[PDB]
Amino acid sequence: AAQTNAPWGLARISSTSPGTSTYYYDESAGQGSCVYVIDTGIEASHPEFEGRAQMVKTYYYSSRDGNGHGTHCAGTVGSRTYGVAKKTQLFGVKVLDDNGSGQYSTIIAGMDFVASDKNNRNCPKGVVASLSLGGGYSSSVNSAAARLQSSGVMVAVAAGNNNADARNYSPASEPSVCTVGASDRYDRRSSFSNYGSVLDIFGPGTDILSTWIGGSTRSISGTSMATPHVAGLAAYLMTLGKTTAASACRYIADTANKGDLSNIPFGTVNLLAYNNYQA
Ligand SMILES: [Ca+2]
Repeated sequence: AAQTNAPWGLARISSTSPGTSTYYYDESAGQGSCVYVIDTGIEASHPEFEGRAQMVKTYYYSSRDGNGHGTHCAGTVGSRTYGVAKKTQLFGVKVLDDNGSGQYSTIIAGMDFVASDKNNRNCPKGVVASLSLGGGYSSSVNSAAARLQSSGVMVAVAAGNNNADARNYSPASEPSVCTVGASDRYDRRSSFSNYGSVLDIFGPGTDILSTWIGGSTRSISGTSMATPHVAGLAAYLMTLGKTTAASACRYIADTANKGDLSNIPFGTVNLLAYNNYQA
């Protein structure tokens, strides 16, 4: 399948090269997989989700995304225009209030929630979780990411936005999950991407068009926007049969565009997520 005049990041993760605007992907498109967006919530009523999205948890007084962040990230995963994995089932978990703030202990509670709940859902092709959030190093926050991953969920986490080595941030520094940095449409590291040997992979994160609340769209920027490209990609690769929840971060790295970003500091991977469909 081909989707012309696509947001640049969907074209990128289907290209070897920058500078084009079609998104090339196999039509199975994540059918039979499940992606949990653990964030401010998802405006499931957005027609771009077409009935595939459900809130299933909150730790606040409403499950609605009253911020926009969770809806943007979820759209990149799996909205019909703006998503990677256009036939995946989306499940929301609201661990952030309507300003973007979550206490750690609640974020932990969300995370163990997914390791349990996946067992209430129909996900024959595999389960992913997408965490576009974080704060300073915590062993506990990190332990809750290793548990979620260990429970057979592909876990994808934002490296962080301080232009700093990510080993000081959580859940990014955790080893066993898939820590995602960001890039721009000219294959530069985005100016705000944390870096450091704990990163596994980079994704489009600067000027990412996606869904927003009210039924609407916007372009925003962050390792948060990069993260759901890799989550959606992993859902897409499960569904096909290329990899598994426990093998997908390795698998994406093995198949990435290798050398191609500017400004990988020394010691940071220079790997860019790629679906290997067109070549
Ligand atoms: Ca890893």
